[PDB]
This record gives sequence, C-alpha cells and structure tokens, in this order.
Amino acid sequence: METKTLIVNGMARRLLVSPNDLLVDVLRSQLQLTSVKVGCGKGQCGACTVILDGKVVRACIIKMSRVAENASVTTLEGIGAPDCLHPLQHAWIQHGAAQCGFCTPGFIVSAKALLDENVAPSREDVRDWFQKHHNICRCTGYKPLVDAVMDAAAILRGEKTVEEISFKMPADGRIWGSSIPRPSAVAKVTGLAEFGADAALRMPENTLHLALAQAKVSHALIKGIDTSEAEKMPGVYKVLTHKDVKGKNRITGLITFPTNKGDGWERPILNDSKIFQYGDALAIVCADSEANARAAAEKVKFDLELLPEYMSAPEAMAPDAIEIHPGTPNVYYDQLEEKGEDTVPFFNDPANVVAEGSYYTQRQPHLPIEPDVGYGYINEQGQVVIHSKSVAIHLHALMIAPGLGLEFPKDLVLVQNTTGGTFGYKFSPTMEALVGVAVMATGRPCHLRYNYEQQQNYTGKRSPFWTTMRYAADRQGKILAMETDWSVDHGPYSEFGDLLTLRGAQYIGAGYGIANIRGTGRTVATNHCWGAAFRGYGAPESEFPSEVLMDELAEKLGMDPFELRALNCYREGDTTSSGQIPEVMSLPEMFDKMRPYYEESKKRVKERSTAEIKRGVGVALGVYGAGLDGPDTSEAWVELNDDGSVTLGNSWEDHGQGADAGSLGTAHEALRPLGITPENIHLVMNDTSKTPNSGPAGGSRSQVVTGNAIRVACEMLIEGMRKPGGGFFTPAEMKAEGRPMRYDGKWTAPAKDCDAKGQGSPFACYMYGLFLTEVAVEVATGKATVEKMVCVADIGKICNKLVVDGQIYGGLAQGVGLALSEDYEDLKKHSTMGGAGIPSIKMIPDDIEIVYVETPRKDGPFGASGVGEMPLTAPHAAIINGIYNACGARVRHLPARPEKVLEAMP
Ligand SMILES: Nc1ccn([C@@H]2O[C@H](COP(=O)(O)OP(=O)(O)OC[C@H]3Oc4nc5nc(N)nc(O)c5nc4C(S)=C3S)[C@@H](O)[C@H]2O)c(=O)n1
Ligand code: FES
Ligand code: FES
Repeated sequence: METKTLIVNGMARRLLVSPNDLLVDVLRSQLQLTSVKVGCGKGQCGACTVILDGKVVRACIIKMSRVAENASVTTLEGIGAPDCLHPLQHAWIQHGAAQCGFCTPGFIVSAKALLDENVAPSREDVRDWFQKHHNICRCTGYKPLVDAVMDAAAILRGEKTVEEISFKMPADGRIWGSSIPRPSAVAKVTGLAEFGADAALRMPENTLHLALAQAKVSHALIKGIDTSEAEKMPGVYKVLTHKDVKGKNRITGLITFPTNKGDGWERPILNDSKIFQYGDALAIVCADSEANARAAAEKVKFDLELLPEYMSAPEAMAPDAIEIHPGTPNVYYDQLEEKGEDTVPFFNDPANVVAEGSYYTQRQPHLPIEPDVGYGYINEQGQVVIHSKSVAIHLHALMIAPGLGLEFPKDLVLVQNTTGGTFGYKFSPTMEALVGVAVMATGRPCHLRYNYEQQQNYTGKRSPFWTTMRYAADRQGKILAMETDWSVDHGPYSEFGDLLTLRGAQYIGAGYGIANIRGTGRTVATNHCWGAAFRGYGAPESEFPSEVLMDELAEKLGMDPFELRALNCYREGDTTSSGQIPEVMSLPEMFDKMRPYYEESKKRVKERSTAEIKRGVGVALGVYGAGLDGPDTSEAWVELNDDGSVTLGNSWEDHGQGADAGSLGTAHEALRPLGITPENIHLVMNDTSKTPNSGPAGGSRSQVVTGNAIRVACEMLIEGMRKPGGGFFTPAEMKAEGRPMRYDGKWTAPAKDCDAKGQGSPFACYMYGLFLTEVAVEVATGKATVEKMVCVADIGKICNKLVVDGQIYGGLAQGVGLALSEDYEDLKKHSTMGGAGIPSIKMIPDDIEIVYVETPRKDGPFGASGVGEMPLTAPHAAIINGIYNACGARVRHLPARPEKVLEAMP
C-alpha cells in the first residue's frame, strides 16, 4: 500500500490505496462519489466514465498503479450540483434525456469533455464521440441525448440562454400533455439519485454482503453441498443452503392457469434436489464485504450427477427426453385458438392464394445498464423489509412469502428502490427471496449485488417463439383464413409462461380483419434461461411472423405490401383475433398519414442504392393491449395537507419510464377545480407498508388502470371538500369539521378474460403503431444498417410528451437490436453486454420521426392509453422486410446477423 495524492474536482486528496485497486472502487468506496456507476464492469457501457488528466476514461478498467501522482480527476460532482447547475445538466432535464438515469453521469461527463475541444460539433460529431467513448444507453434511443448536447453547446457559445430552452408554465396552468420535466430529473442529472448498489455504501455497520454459489452445468441431480471450506474463508459470517430456508423453499406462479399440467410450485428459492439451468443458486455466502463473499462462494463444492441437457424447445420435445420436472411433461400447456368457421376448406381450395412460413424469435436479453441489485433488513416491528428493482411489489410479496415461511402483509414489506431499467425482467422475482432468506437467518441488513455476468446468466429472458403460420387470400387480396402454430421455449421456471402462450392466440395476425382462425399454442420447459416478461410480452414474437408472412403473401399476389395491409386492417364490422370489437377505428387514418412517408422512401431508396450497398424500405403493423387481461384493478390514495398541498400515494413502479411524471400529470389534471399547482403535489410511492396495491408496471397498464385510480381518488377528495351548496372548505375548516383528510380511489377495467379457445374482450384499450424503415445492406458482408425510422402511433391523449417521445425512441432502438444483433444462446459468448449485442449509438439512425394520431379512449384517463410496449411491437418485422426489399434475402430466424443475411441472399 501507498498514499496517492490526486486532485478530485478541484481539490487535492491523499488517498491510502492499494496499487491494484480499480479507480472506480476507489472513487466509490473511499470518496463516496457514487455518481460514477459500475454497469458491465468490463469497459463496454461507459457508465463509469471519468475525466483523468483531460482524457476521457472508463474507471472500471483502470488500476491504481496506472494513475499518476497529482493526476486530476473529474466526475459528475465536479461538473454541477443541484444549486449550481451546468448548462449540460439543464439541457438534459429540459429534453427528458434522463429516464432511468443510470447512464446519465457517464454521458454528461463524456459530453462535457467533448465540448472543451469543440464548441460547435455537428450531431454526427456528437454521435461519433459517444461511439468512440462507449457511451451506451438502453432507454432513450440516443436521439434525446444528442438533442440535449446540441442545446448545451449553443448555450456555452452564448447563442441560447438556459431560460430560453426551459419549459415555461402556460397561462392555462395545465401540465397534462405538456413537456414539463419529470420530478426525478434533477436528482438524476446530478448523480444524487441513489440506486441499489450505491446504498451499500450508506448502510449501517453490521450490514452483511452476499454472494451466490451458482451451478455451472445446465441440468443435474444434487447429491450434496459442501459449505465447509467457504465457512473457513476470511470475512465469512455464515454460509446458507436450502437447509436454512424456513418456508416451502418455493416461489409460486400465483395465477397459474387451471389447465396447466404443473402447479406453479417448481421454482426453488435455493435449489435442493436438482439443477434446472446454468446459473442456479445452490448457496448464499455472507461476508463483511462483497469481495470477501464472492471469493468464498467459489470455494463451495457441489456433488452432482449430470443429466442430459435440453437447450431448446425441439430437444425437450424429442420422444426420449426425460421430464425436467419429474411428474410433469415438458409440454405443460396447450392453447387453442378458434374463431369463425373451420379454416381447412379455404386452404384446400386451389382457387385461393396461400402463403406459408416458419419463423423464429430469439431469447432476447434485457441488457439493462445496471445489473440486478437489492437489500433487506429486519423492521422495528419484526417485519422483513426487502428493497429491490421489483416492478410488482404486491405480486412478488405473495409469490415469495410461503416459501420463506412468512405472511403478507404482517411479516413482510417490499420497497422498490430507484431502478436503472428492467424492460420487463423485474415482472419476475430475481433475488428477493435470497435476500429474505439471508436476512431471516442472520437478523442483520444484507446487500446482494449481481455482476453483469449474473445479470446475464441469472435473470429471465424473452422466451423464443417457434411459429408456423399461413394466410389464405382471394385473388383480390382479401385474407379469408389463417392457421397458426407456436411453441414457447420457457426455460425451467413457469411463472407467467401459460399467460405468455395465450398471448400468441391474441396477437398473431392482429390488426387485420380475419374472419376465420384455427391455431394451436404450446409452452415447453427447457434447460435454457427461464422466461421473464420482456417489453412486448408476446407481441414482438407473434407479430414478427404474421408481419413477415404478410409481405410474402403480398409478393405472391403481386400487390404492394403497404397497400395490401391498408386493405385488410380493421374496419367497422371487423373484430380482433379474440372476436373483440376494436375500441377505436383509426387504422385507416394511420395508413393515410403513413402513406406520404412510404412513397417517398420508395423513390429515395431506389434512387440511393449503390452497386456495393443496396438500400430497401420496410413497413409493419404492431398492436398490443394496455392492461392485464380482464377486470384489471388499481388503487390509490390522495391526502389533503394543512398547507393546502396534496400527497399522492400509489404503487406505480418505475422502470425509469417516468412513473413520477405520470402520477403528477394525471393528479394535476384531475385536481384542476382546486387549482393545485405542480409543486404542491407530493408523491409517496412504491412501498407496501405505505402505498396501496396499484398492480405491476407491466402490460403497459399503469397510465390507464392506475391513472384512472389516481383520477378517481382525486374526484373523491374534490367531493369531500364540497361546502354545502357553496364552493370548498379549507384545510383549516376541514380539520374543525373532523372531516377525513385522505381519500381512497379504485378503478376496474371493463374487460373480460379469454375462454379455452381464446375468445373474449381481454383489454379495454389498445396501442397501434405503423412502422417504416430504410435499411442499407452491404452486399459484400451482409451488414445491415437502419438509416431512417418513421413511426405513426395511436396511444390516445398524451399525458407527458417528453415521456412518450422518449418511450418510442427507446422502443424502436431495442427493435433494431432485436432484428439485427441481440440474443442469449451461447452461454459464454453472450455473458457480457457487448457480447449479447446491445446497440451502440451508431447502430441507431439519428433520423427517427414520430407522428401521433390522438384518437381518445372512452375508458382511458382523459382519453389516454398506454405506450410502454407499443414501440417494440413490430419494428423488427419492418427492418426484416426492408432487408428483403433491398437485396432479396429473407431471414425468418432472428437475429439477422451478417452471415445469416449472406446465406439468405439470392
Ligand atoms: N398516453 C400516455 C401513455 C403513457 N404515458 C407515460 O408513458 C410511460 C409508460 O406508461 P404505460 O404504457 O402505461 O406503462 P407502465 O407505466 O405500466 O410502464 C411499463 C412499461 O414501461 C416500459 N418502458 C420502459 N422504459 C424505460 N426507460 N425503462 C424500462 O425498463 C421500461 N420498461 C418497459 C416495460 S417492459 C413496460 S411494461 C408512463 O410514464 C406514462 O405516464 C404518457 O405520458 N401518455
Ligand atoms: S465501461 Fe466501466 S462499468 Fe461499463
Ligand atoms: S437513461 Fe440511459 S440507460 Fe436508462
């Protein structure tokens, strides 16, 4: 060891470090400059970017031995604080460039360094800078980030003033539909926002640090676990196994469908007799530090008997395959889909035009910049309190309580920390029971943190769909029948697997009036990573095949792909694939708005193709519902305060999409008659001991269901304040009358669950999108590049423009990674952020445009619908169609990697 004096943010600092310490750990653990985040931990995400002696570097790959004496270091805390904000922070906030905000510090530091060298960079300049510096963002779609940089540049040049680009309160007083920054913006652009890992530095002394001892084989029987050596290791307080669990040591699927072959009780908290997938946690180590715990976990020995490994749906379907879950077939669920008349006479008729095909959607990894993390402790009332990224706190409490041997809500409390994105993986419990297990055994606060390799090998994935479907149309182009078949590879754990399978009966071919449908669905258990909901939850996987086949049918009929769609879309008379009348009929109108953009891309693409680079254009229609199937309910309370302000209590979980902006905009709008201003609406959210059951932030339901519960609770407060015949009471007069201050609100969606053949009215609101893309294909290699994206959308009235804009940009970006680069197949190649193929800035076109068709929803709060999962419904189908359109190559098996595009090239 040696002391090194280094100047941090203008001040000298003598630090007692070890030459092998990583600059990132030093800055975090010793200087508590928590704004410097550790994402991938391998220098790919740039989330740990700091400026070291004028050079922009990634602090996670810098040894202390390589850092000079008196070296100057600049972190976000050296750029601006909440009281003395930098123009770069102001632009970020005014553009809504910070969603989950986990990559914000790295992007801002990196940007500030760019401006020191170039006061007037072009958008392209900025894009290259982030590209060269590995600044990754999984939320924004990048566009907002560049928009923010360009504005801060004009301000530093003295061309625009801060007050000039900032949101100003209208004479209206209304913030519903405005571009008002989100409540959490400031905390996020300053690096004060505390994420799970950051909290580890601020916990009490006696806090313990966990490490998991994971299985490295995919399938096996457990003959024994030897904790002996790990116990003897330095710093280890205790080592737990399945023997230390008090409850059933199982996680229930809760809502497991009645006709499922299994019972939803197969997931162990800590495996006891079998290993179902690579990553499986067989023991928990408790140490005085993370480094000490991780090091002792490797020293835990397993006595196993290797069983065959079924790494795909087909394999687990082979007739000789053994049951992964003894006493339950690997195909534990069958889904029927029957609408209209029998479809066989339509396919057997030589006079119809038939198009058939087999497609495949991959096991897409969520790739959040922040790996999983959470902590827990014993309450001052004897309750186990667990903090995590859970986006369904009430649901997860119920899913884990029995296996821990606890009772909700008397022994257990769940709290959602500030989340650095989930994109769905948190609809599933990840480490909530593990932390709870540890907390109960020791009685002390425990903090569990996953490295990026665990975020990859031990969190759910999008489940791959194998689809074989076909259309039967007449010579004029009208689709008369459709037959579909799909198989969902769900890994070993069934939570929500059957529900996902039903999603196929609802969405394959959605958006078109197809009178007769016959299909068969299937949920199959495999030994690959289990399935956790992924933004789209059934839409991206169902609509990819139907939208690609649609273009294949168009070619067989000799009709334009865009015009063909325009011909079959919903119209008065048509119903969905569940037999439900669509809540709005704006499709014809959406096609009309899209048409001008389509025909221009048609000319522009032909007029720009090179002999070495062919360019093409592709379209696709995506549809998804807002809300969970059936009578989906939400709760919320509003309480009047003495100073006349209001405190809103809800459980609108935030993945970083902007649940805060949504609660505020909805409350404010509903509280109009009382004149409440935005700064007078306090928010108490996501804590089962304080906030009501609002339901999960999944299914793109929050804005509609929860929005309505918030709306309702406000209307009750308004009525509670009514002075007999004359106006309103005051917080003062209210107290005197002994009148209640808090008002509870609830709302139930007017929908009905689907029956055994997939029919019914499962969602009250839908989200519709028309995608158009211009892709360039390098004929020589097969490397495709999305050059432009236009998206016409109908999501009802907008609650917050910055939020919805940022949601569409972000959604379209993941759409590109889904089509061109992402996957979780090879356990070693796909265990790192870059390996799995997360899109870097240059992969996303700077040229993205959005057109909104604000048709209002009868059942939405103020006529609004969801937006969450809409931008990921069919943008991948569009990219794929574009590629065929460019070079004639047709890829039905995602992702369309270069060599894959090459193979398919006629
Ligand atoms: N007409 C509308 C509709 C929605 N919104 C806003 O848009 C956001 C998304 O609303 P909604 O579609 O109702 O979805 P939820 O709040 O239920 O969020 C869940 C959704 O959010 C998504 N967006 C994400 N965005 C980010 N940055 N990170 C994630 O992990 C995200 N996870 C995905 C996934 S997956 C899901 S299911 C909310 O801030 C809402 O207030 C709006 O301003 N106006
Ligand atoms: S680049 Fe350092 S944590 Fe990712
Ligand atoms: S805002 Fe960039 S990763 Fe979430």
